[PDB]
Amino acid sequence: LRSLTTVWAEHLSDEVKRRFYKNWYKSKKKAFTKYSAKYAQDGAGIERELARIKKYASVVRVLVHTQIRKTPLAQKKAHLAEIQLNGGSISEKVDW
Amino acid sequence: ASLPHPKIVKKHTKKFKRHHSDRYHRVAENWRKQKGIDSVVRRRFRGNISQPKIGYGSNKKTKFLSPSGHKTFLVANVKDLETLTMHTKTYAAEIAHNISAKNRVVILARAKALGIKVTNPKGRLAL
Amino acid sequence: SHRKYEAPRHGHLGFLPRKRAASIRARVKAFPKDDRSKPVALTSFLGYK
Amino acid sequence: MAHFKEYQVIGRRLPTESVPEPKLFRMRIFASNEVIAKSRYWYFLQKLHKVKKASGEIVSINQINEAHPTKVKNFGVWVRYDSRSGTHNMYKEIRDVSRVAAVETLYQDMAARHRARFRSIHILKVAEIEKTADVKRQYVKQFLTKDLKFPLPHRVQKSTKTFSYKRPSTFY
Amino acid sequence: AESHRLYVKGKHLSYQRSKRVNNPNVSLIKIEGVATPQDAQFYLGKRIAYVYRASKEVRGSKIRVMWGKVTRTHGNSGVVRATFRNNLPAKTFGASVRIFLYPSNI
Amino acid sequence: VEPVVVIDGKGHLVGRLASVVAKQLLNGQKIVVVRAEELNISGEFFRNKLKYHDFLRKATAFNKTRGPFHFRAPSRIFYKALRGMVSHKTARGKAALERLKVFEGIPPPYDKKKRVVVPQALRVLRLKPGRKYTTLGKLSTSVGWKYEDVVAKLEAKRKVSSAEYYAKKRAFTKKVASANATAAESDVAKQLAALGY
RNA sequence: GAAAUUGUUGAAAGGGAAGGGCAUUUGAUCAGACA
RNA sequence: AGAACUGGCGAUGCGGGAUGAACCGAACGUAGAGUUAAGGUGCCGGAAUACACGCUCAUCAGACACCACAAAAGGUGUUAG
RNA sequence: GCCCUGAAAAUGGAUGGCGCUCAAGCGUGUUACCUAUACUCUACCGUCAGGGUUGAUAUGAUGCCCUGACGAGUAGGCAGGCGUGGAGGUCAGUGACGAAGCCUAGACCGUAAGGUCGGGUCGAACGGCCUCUAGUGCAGAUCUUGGUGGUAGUAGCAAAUA
RNA sequence: UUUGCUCCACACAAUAUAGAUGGAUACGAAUAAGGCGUCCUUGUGGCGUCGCUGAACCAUAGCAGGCUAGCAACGGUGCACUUGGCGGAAAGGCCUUGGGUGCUUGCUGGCGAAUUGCAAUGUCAUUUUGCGUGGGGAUAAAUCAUUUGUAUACGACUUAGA
Ligand SMILES: [Mg+2]
Ligand SMILES: [Mg+2]
Ligand SMILES: [Mg+2]
Ligand SMILES: [Mg+2]
Ligand SMILES: [Mg+2]
Ligand SMILES: [Mg+2]
Ligand SMILES: [Mg+2]
Ligand SMILES: [Mg+2]
Ligand SMILES: [Mg+2]
Ligand SMILES: [Mg+2]
Ligand SMILES: [Mg+2]
Ligand SMILES: [Mg+2]
Ligand SMILES: [Mg+2]
Ligand SMILES: [Mg+2]
Ligand SMILES: [Mg+2]
Ligand SMILES: [Mg+2]
Ligand SMILES: [Mg+2]
Ligand SMILES: [Mg+2]
Ligand SMILES: [Mg+2]
Ligand SMILES: [Mg+2]
Ligand SMILES: [Mg+2]
Ligand SMILES: [Mg+2]
Ligand SMILES: [Mg+2]
Ligand SMILES: [Mg+2]
Ligand SMILES: [Mg+2]
Ligand SMILES: [Mg+2]
Ligand SMILES: [Mg+2]
Ligand SMILES: [Mg+2]
Ligand SMILES: [Mg+2]
Ligand SMILES: [Mg+2]
Ligand SMILES: [Mg+2]
Ligand SMILES: [Mg+2]
Ligand SMILES: [Mg+2]
Ligand SMILES: [Mg+2]
Ligand SMILES: [Mg+2]
Ligand SMILES: [Mg+2]
Ligand SMILES: [Mg+2]
Ligand SMILES: [Mg+2]
Ligand SMILES: [Mg+2]
Ligand SMILES: [Mg+2]
Ligand SMILES: [Mg+2]
Ligand SMILES: [Mg+2]
Ligand SMILES: [Mg+2]
Ligand SMILES: [Mg+2]
Ligand SMILES: [Mg+2]
Ligand SMILES: [Mg+2]
Ligand SMILES: [Mg+2]
Ligand SMILES: [Mg+2]
Ligand SMILES: [Mg+2]
Ligand SMILES: [Mg+2]
Ligand SMILES: [Mg+2]
Ligand SMILES: [Mg+2]
Ligand SMILES: [Mg+2]
Repeated sequence: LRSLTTVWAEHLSDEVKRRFYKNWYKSKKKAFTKYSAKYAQDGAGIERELARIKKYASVVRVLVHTQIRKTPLAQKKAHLAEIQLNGGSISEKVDW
Repeated sequence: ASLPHPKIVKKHTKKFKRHHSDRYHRVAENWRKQKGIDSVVRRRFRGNISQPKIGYGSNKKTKFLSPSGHKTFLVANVKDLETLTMHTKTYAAEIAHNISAKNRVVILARAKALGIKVTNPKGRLAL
Repeated sequence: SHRKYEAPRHGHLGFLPRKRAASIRARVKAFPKDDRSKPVALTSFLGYK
Repeated sequence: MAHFKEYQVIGRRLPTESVPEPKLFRMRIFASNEVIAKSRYWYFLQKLHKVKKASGEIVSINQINEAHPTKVKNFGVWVRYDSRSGTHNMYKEIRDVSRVAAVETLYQDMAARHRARFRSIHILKVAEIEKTADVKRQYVKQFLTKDLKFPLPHRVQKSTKTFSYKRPSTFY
Repeated sequence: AESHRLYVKGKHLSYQRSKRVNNPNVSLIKIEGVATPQDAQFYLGKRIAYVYRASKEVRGSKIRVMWGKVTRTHGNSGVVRATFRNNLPAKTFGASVRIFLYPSNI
Repeated sequence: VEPVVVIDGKGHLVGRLASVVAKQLLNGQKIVVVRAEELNISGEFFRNKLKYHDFLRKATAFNKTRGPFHFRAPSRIFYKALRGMVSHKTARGKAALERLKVFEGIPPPYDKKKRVVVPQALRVLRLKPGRKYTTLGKLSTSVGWKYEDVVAKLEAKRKVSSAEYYAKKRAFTKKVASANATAAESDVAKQLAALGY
């Protein structure tokens, strides 16, 4: 099994955003800021990616993360992780 | 400039170093024969160093010649140098190592007059 | 020469190496077999003990 | 033991005062050179007569050529052979074009079927089976049936270079 | 045109050897398209260049050549033996090598 | 001969395919081997299954890591056969091996390149008809290999595209022949006949 | 003011020792003969 | 473990028998060219995936002297008598 | 005859390995081909042998010249040589304008023991040749004395209340 | 940290090479059977034909291929552009549109080549890198220390800090 593309949401919580870092405070927090631009242009690129997942792809997983701030814990940095998605049909999956 | 001679053929130019002279500092490189009983070298097992033996000895003809065709003759002074006067095509003078700088220039100078070759004419050369 | 008495070995060799894990988040090595006749939903979830 | 020739060999016991002109005996011998032939001759003679080579002489050695070397023939063959636990008489039939070819395959067949090497065999008779229906071993009658024909299925042609760009075919 | 080759392609196979001892003075060449000792009797004598490259320029070029010649045929399938001016380096087993058409006999 | 020789595994006898591939490397010839799952071994499936388990039990008693490694994939059963025919612990040996590549299936580049065969290792030329033999793909899938089905799938898909390629090509050479004909019996053509063309 | 043994500098090699033999590539280095 | 005759090893490398004191070939000055021995020529590995006729299919086949083992007894496997 | 049953042992494993099945297996035949320090021919070394040659006015008569055969080697014998302290003779030998010693993947002679040079360092003595003489040549002896390592910045420096 | 990075273009320098020297030239399947062409009732169909090796096919003439003219064709091909489409197994490549432009040995002309001295690879490939210039583009983070304890012998792990 080999990963083909990942498509990402446009806005990303600081909670996830800060999992992509080790020295969050000091940083310019530029994570995903060029990506976020890809939506602007009508949508073009994110489509063809979704679109290409649809065409190939034997399985689909979702990228989800915890709202660790809704939790009494100290660590502000959330947990992100792939969950396979089982409901019917490749295309129906990626739409979801 | 020496008597013509047949192509000088050296037969085994590689030095015969002592066995294990490469293995412990205590063992000098100078040839020395294995006498031990089990020894691979003394036994000539394919793979080990050769030992000197009479087959290697040089052509009676070209033996003792250095590349230029001249047997070399060690020289201390002019008198010595002059023993080579009727033999310039056969011997070359090597100036002895302990001959002084100003004495070398006399010798060198006379060898020139006599047409006698000198193998080490730049020793002590006050340049 | 031969044990003398017999006992089971100690502990299970299908859990080696008894090494520290590469991450605090243990990995889902396997997902449920997929039946594409059902509606779409996750097959796992995250939380804190 | 090789590629054979067949030899008439003639020998006799050495002459003597009281017995000049001794009897004279002949063997047809199948060997590859005349030197083996003569030796073979003395081998069997001493299996038969009071003689050794030491006290007897070769009188004549002549190669016999096949009479009709391009006529097919059904040979009957008789042999004595030694096994690992016994000795044995035997009859095979060979179909070829000369006695000399026949004896070559016999020796082969014996080595192949019975592991008998040359030292261990004694050809007794080799003779032409004049009229069929006295041919007896089936693996030969097989080839006497009228208007005979057969295919050679699964043709393997031998490639002359390591790679090929087709994919072969065994048609034929 | 596009082909300028005046030699036959060839291959540095092994040194002459036993099972367990090689002799660097004789190399064994496989000559492209020669399959039998008879076939190879043709190249006996032809000269061989092993052409290689270096970093120090010299007599003008950065290309040097080891020269040799074919000397006998070797075995049953057109392999050939050859000697060189200096024995070939043995990193060369499997390297290409050029066989010429001179000295000519046609 | 060519800079690269692509061999179609299918229908070949492992150890004969290995034996010739080894030599070619050693002589400087680059080789890639394809469809290694359609490789053959003499002996019925069970025999080579038993042989494989034999191999399967050799391992370093103190540490099964250091011990003999058992690759289950068809390309790699193959490579093993090969490697043993090459002095792989010498630099010259490593060199020859790097000229090799083995593949289950026929992946890009090579699927549009041509592949050849090796008649002296072609089962249907070698095995006495009657003898039983084994297909690598089936052998491997019974000792652990995981990807027979997915290769089969990709192949059947590849096999469709190439059937078109072909059909097109056959269509075009039909024309080509029809040209090379609307031009037979011409002067130049008769001339070339004379010279063997 | 040797050697064992050490520091620095320069150069080189190193997939479970190193060292050695025949041979050649490559790098460095150098004798001789020519006139 | 102890004798007989010879030949060897010990005191001896070289080629072969993967390996090995004694087997096979052959005994050694330094080297060029040729030819061979014993033993080999699918690939490792120099050398025919050579020719030819049979035989053998083994759910622990077999594969070369010394040599690194197998026996009585059995088979309606198959071959030739 | 081949094959199969008869046929049970301890780390995982050996027709040398891969692998081979109208063989790359078993029996037998026929060619070709690979390659030993062996055989043939040639050069060169050395050993032994047989000849030739005192004739000066030039140089080795233990010489020079022709020729033929042979060459393994422990213990062991003998021979020709290499090297060191010191002694007689000699070269009217080298040397403070640098002896001796020491360093040097620089040069050259010898099959070798070794010999010679260059360059650096050094500071007072030293060598070639014919002879004489011995406290005369080291890798070992759990060798003698002295010096030096890896081990290793390691074991450790924790009893007696602070 | 004294003007740094990246893609494109040529430029200079180095550096190297397991080994260019016309072209890796694409069904599948079967082998006691097939490929191709053709017809048809489209089928396990009729008829024809081929194999017996790639000994092929394609390319191939021109200063290592110079400078030039014309004709017959309207064909081939190289290059950069542009149209539509395909390929996710490692797609990273394939096909198609249209104008441009070079070459054409399809045929027919003009000019050139010597002295590289009778051979000497006689140098025409492609790898990695370094440094200037200037045509696009981009504007971070990790670590130490501090800190948490879901972690810990030390490192490591896991939190937190404009
Ligand atoms: Mg992508
Ligand atoms: Mg000693
Ligand atoms: Mg011992
Ligand atoms: Mg002994
Ligand atoms: Mg028990
Ligand atoms: Mg880790
Ligand atoms: Mg007759
Ligand atoms: Mg001092
Ligand atoms: Mg060397
Ligand atoms: Mg003894
Ligand atoms: Mg012996
Ligand atoms: Mg040996
Ligand atoms: Mg053995
Ligand atoms: Mg091997
Ligand atoms: Mg070979
Ligand atoms: Mg042959
Ligand atoms: Mg026996
Ligand atoms: Mg029995
Ligand atoms: Mg039976
Ligand atoms: Mg066995
Ligand atoms: Mg074998
Ligand atoms: Mg046989
Ligand atoms: Mg010799
Ligand atoms: Mg001789
Ligand atoms: Mg002797
Ligand atoms: Mg003395
Ligand atoms: Mg003395
Ligand atoms: Mg004294
Ligand atoms: Mg000198
Ligand atoms: Mg000085
Ligand atoms: Mg001094
Ligand atoms: Mg003083
Ligand atoms: Mg004396
Ligand atoms: Mg003493
Ligand atoms: Mg000693
Ligand atoms: Mg000592
Ligand atoms: Mg000692
Ligand atoms: Mg001693
Ligand atoms: Mg001591
Ligand atoms: Mg001490
Ligand atoms: Mg300290
Ligand atoms: Mg401590
Ligand atoms: Mg305490
Ligand atoms: Mg303590
Ligand atoms: Mg390389
Ligand atoms: Mg047909
Ligand atoms: Mg059709
Ligand atoms: Mg039909
Ligand atoms: Mg074709
Ligand atoms: Mg042109
Ligand atoms: Mg690839
Ligand atoms: Mg013209
Ligand atoms: Mg810039």
